[PDB]
Amino acid sequence: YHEDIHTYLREMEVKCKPKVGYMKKQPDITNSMRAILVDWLVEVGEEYKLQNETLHLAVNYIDRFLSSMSVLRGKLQLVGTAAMLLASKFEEIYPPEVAEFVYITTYTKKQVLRMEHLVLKVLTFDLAAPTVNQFLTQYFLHQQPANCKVESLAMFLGELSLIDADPYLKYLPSVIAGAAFHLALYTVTGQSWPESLIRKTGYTLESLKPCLMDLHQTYLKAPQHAQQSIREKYKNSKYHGVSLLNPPETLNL
Amino acid sequence: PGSMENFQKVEKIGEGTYGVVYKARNKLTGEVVALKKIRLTEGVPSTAIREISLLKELNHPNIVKLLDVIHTENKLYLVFEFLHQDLKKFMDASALTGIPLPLIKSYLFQLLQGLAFCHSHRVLHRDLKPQNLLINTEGAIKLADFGLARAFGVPVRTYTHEVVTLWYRAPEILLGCKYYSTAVDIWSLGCIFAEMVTRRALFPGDSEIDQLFRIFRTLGTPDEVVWPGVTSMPDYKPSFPKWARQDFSKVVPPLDEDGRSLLSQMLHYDPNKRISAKAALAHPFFQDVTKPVPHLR
Ligand SMILES: NC(=O)c1ccc(Nc2nc(N)c(N=O)c(OCC3CCCCC3)n2)cc1
Repeated sequence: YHEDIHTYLREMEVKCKPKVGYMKKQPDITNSMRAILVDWLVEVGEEYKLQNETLHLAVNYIDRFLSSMSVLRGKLQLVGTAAMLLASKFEEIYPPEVAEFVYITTYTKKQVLRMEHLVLKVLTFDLAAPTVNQFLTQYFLHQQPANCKVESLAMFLGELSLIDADPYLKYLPSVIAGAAFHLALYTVTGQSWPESLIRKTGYTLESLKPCLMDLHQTYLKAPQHAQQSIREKYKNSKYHGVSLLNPPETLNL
Repeated sequence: PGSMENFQKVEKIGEGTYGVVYKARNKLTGEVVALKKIRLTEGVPSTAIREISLLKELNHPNIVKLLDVIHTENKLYLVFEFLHQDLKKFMDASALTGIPLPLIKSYLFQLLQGLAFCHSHRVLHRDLKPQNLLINTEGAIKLADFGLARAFGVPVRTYTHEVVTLWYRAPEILLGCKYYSTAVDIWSLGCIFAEMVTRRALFPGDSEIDQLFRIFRTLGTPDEVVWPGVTSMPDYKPSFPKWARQDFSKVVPPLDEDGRSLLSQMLHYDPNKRISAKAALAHPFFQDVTKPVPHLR
């Protein structure tokens, strides 16, 4: 089903894409407050040992909710909590309980649950969104042979992109996933976006280039960024401590 | 688009994975529907979240159609198309007649269409059994009750273990494999195919070892030849009695050569060799298939 699924996901990711502009339309919140929120979500995920997919889904929910609902900064975290709650309920075998979410934030349980229902309405229950993670995982099957550091490094960079609305809102999951995959495989092995993935996706280094330049910057600037939960997280053995590897200085594109 | 005010509740139907289903009619359009009523503290149950969001994506003539979600703060209502009865209740009624081959054929074919569509859209059903396969008076059968379903990834990762009603549960779940896939839904269908023919459950076990042993006594105990990796699976025991495989013509005696060929592919031990729903559609069993109306009700 590998090609049918990939085709289906390529269609959904367009329909499931947040409004690129949205932050300019928000009176009270900024790209940088969203970054704080996402960085916090990363901590929640590590604390509760949540799947990386779960985190990715939450961010998709928050961006979509924020594409059409105007929110005050005192509530941004409420939205994020409910989003993470819904993502856990969708994705995890064992979601944390409502109580655990109330505790990590204060807002009441009643607030969290009311927000949850609001988010469902606003998203009209469309929760099965494609993510950078779902794409990468497919791309990984084209490694010859599989290399664990490449996978973890790709996941790391993919994750890094969640944090910065500008620029990453402008790129689709399948594109970020491609930049991430190439960037990771290059950093670790010197190899390139492979032929077989050109056949699968239709993307080339040329089409990937724009995102790739942004990613390569994000990478080089990563030790300096105000947000660090992802770098911290990816020091773990579980992800092969890839966040300690050195970014290449140039890409040769 | 809906409002509870336009539905007249008509009778309770039953209790599936969660919540409750009633037959009801829309006062303004005339349409008969099934309402699933969900009492809403964990907030919205993961089952409803999954069912709703996946059913929204799956619009197919052999998947039950979610028409609407009426979303109060107290209660959540799912409006579904109405179907007249389920496959189990139909098999019981055919008790004396038997189900005629062209109906078995049509239903299996249709079931494989609906499954193929789910798998194609990265959805696992994980609870195929006669009670969740609904029939109408026009010859349609449809996959319902998606409360246990889930969105998978490629390749899959570890998902919930406690899965699929026992009688319909594939060997790889029984043997605790950390990866299971689309093949689990096929196993269930294979079982149901057997069931539609004999009118009795193929592997009616009462516990997980009883289930394995019933499976083992029909298909023979699997080894590394038939299924590489078995002897390494977490719940595999070297002490398992080792039964000879039975000739398929005895498993489901009324089945012809094509039928049998199909069931055996649907019941292969190794998930990787088990036929896909997609592939199963082109099987010579279906070459003369039609879509007769159900000979009863
Ligand atoms: N034998 C029976 O009495 C009969 C009459 C009617 C019937 N109709 C219908 N239609 C639906 N669309 C639907 N779910 O979506 C559903 O769920 C019914 C539930 C019952 C509990 C297990 C899961 C299925 N039922 C079904 C059965």
